[PDB]
Amino acid sequence: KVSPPAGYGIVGLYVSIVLVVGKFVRGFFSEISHSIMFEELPCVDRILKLCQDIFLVRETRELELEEELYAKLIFLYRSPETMIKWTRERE
Amino acid sequence: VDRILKLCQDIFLVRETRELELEEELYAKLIFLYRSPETMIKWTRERE
Amino acid sequence: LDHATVIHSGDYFLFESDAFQMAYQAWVTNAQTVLRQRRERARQERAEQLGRSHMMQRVLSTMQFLWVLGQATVDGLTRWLRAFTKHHRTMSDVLCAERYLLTQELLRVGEVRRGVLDQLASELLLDRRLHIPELEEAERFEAQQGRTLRLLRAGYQCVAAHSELLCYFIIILNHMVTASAASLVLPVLVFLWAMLTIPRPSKRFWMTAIVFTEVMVVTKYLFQFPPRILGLEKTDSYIKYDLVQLMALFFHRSQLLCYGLWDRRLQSFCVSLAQSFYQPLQRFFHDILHTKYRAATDVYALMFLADIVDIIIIIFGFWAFGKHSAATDIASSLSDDQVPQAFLFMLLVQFGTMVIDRALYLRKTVLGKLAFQVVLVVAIHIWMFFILPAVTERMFSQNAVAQLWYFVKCIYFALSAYQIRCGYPTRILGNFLTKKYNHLNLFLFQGFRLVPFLVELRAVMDWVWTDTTLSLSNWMCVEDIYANIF
Amino acid sequence: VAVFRYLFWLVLVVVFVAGATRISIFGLGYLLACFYLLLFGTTLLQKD
Amino acid sequence: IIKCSRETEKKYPQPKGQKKKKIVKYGMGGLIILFLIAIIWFPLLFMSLIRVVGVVNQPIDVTVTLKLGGYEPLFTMSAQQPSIVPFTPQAYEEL
Ligand SMILES: CCCCCCCCCCCCCCCCC[C@@H](O)O[C@H](CO[C@H](O)CCCCCCCCCCCCCCC)COP(=O)(O)OCC[N+](C)(C)C
Repeated sequence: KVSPPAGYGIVGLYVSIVLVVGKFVRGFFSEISHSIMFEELPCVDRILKLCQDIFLVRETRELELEEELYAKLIFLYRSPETMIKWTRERE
Repeated sequence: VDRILKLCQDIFLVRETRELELEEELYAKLIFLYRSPETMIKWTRERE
Repeated sequence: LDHATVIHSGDYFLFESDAFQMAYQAWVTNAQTVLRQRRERARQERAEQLGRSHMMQRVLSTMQFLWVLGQATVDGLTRWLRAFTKHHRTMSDVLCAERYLLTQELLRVGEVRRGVLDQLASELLLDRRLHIPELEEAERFEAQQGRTLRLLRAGYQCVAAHSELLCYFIIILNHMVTASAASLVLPVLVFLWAMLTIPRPSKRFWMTAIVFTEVMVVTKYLFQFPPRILGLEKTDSYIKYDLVQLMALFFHRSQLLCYGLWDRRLQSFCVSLAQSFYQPLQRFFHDILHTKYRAATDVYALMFLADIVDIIIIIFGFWAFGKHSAATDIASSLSDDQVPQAFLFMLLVQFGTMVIDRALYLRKTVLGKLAFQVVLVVAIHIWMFFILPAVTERMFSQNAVAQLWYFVKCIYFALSAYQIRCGYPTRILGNFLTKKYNHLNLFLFQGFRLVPFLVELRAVMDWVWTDTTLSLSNWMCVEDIYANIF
Repeated sequence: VAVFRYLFWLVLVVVFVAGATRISIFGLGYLLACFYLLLFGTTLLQKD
Repeated sequence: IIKCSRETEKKYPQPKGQKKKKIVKYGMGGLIILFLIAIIWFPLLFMSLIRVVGVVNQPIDVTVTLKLGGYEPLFTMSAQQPSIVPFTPQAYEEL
């Protein structure tokens, strides 16, 4: 009997598909527990206002305010203690 | 990380015992423990 | 009502709280330092209770090192055995104390039980009282000596401790190696009757099984001495170990005994009530069997690991079906397809088995337990245990690997039933076998932890089946938290 | 002391195996007698 | 994202004590399990049941030539449709 000349090295197919499965599954969580220091803010509200403020000065195109506000936001990032200092919700 | 173990199995414990506020309470505590490295190290300093 | 209000509402100041080791060092350091440590230890405790020449020296030391290491290994194994000895001792020592009271009865023939008890509030594990000289010199001496006698004693108490395991071993082996009609039918029924009630699983049943054994052996005797061939009893070795099974069972009765255990309308309504007290009462016995509160320790993890091992056993049994019982290259598997439906059915069944076992673990409802036992028994009996299984050329020649799988499932099922006896899944704590945390334990668990696909299956099942406020993110992060923590 | 009691078990078992080692009617009689004593063995020793 | 969560909780705060709702776990778990199990056995089921299928090819022509030396085919015969008799089961049994 003859069959059309699919079904070659199927174990390959198996191994690569399952390792692709591994890639996605580890992708969902690989080090996401590391990405646990950014989701605790009670209100990122002031961060919003300042970031749109840097955008504002962007169109109004003032010189030092730009890098000034970028450095402030960067410092806000540096300290978690600072991410939480005033972000504690209004009493 | 011993105390972290005991508290995490404690959240599991309250899970089977299925009490209401203790669950989210202990999840929030563990989350706060994560937030501060200063706090990861406050009492985790080994027993003298 | 703040479901996530607490996640960001946390305060901080309130938040803050108010043996082989010689083998290790010798593999690391010069073992000469290790023996110097061992004897200087000997020195310290004994105080407590009160370079060609160098080349031959290292070689002689090496010979001594080998002797010392062997001695250390036996001591460590002995320590493990000793651990078993303490649990058995609980019984041994309580029995010795009561025996001494009996000794007093022999010396003083009188009758007061409570008075002799008084020399020894009515229920205590510990009973500190007067102490009789012979007992103390006896254990002190026994403790003082040992080179291999420790092993002998350990054998004595372990065998006493096991009590019923060997009967299981013999029953499974005899039928698996030789399976006549009775030899194969009897085990399933004996397991089911046995795995029922903890105080006394079989009121009179053990005797029924043993009596069957004597009559069948007698039958064999006359058999050596036609229609007889029709019966599923065949010429073979005169006997292998049935006498040993019978002696072991007799010892079982002796131990139970030594410990102490047992072993107008008027007439029409009376007859109906009697019938109710036989069969409906038996149904009530099943109900009390299924009633709440019997207490035994719970170890889910041993079941889960045993199950995965069972899958390992099954998967191992794949190439043997082919013309290659040696786990050869995959190409043969590609080019053989020697009736592969059985592999898929078995694997599907075992995965379903794992799913249901976890489901029972989380919800602890009896129907799952019964489903487990019934499905396993029917599967084993229908799938195997007659001429059709010998469809593969596995009559008895290599017909042990499937049997190997058979006993492993059998032990698992029995321990599963024991777990049913304990129940109590709600109360949990880490597996003490895992909680011994040994570097070997650590390696085994991590290897379990490196296999593909584990994370999603465990996370998804627990997530659906855990019944509290929980997001997928928080719980899955918790498994990650467990990974770093361990 | 082990010889005394443990040998009692030993003698009963060995006589049984001696009866069963060779094929004979005499042996079957010994094995059946062994079971008969065996069931009351604890009682027989207990009794006078 | 974090503001979105805050906004939702402000206007959609789950009542305390619900703990969870069963149906949504049914849904999410079912979808996850079906997707993963299906992918796990997709090659397995495909090779088990579906897996190239043998198609019988039967010679539609047979040609035989008897030739001596290099002179000329002394004989040459070709049979194609009616002289190619497929085996009947009875003939197979006889063989
Ligand atoms: C054959 C093909 C089959 C499909 C194959 C593809 C499968 C794709 C799977 C896509 C999954 C999408 C999941 C969407 C989940 C929405 C959950 C939402 O409804 O709940 C909210 C929670 O979800 C959050 O809003 C989403 C948080 C995401 C945080 C992590 C971000 C991850 C990094 C960026 C995404 C990267 C994705 C990479 C992979 C694509 C709040 O819940 P709550 O109000 O209490 O309950 C109210 C009742 N509900 C749930 C019915 C509405």
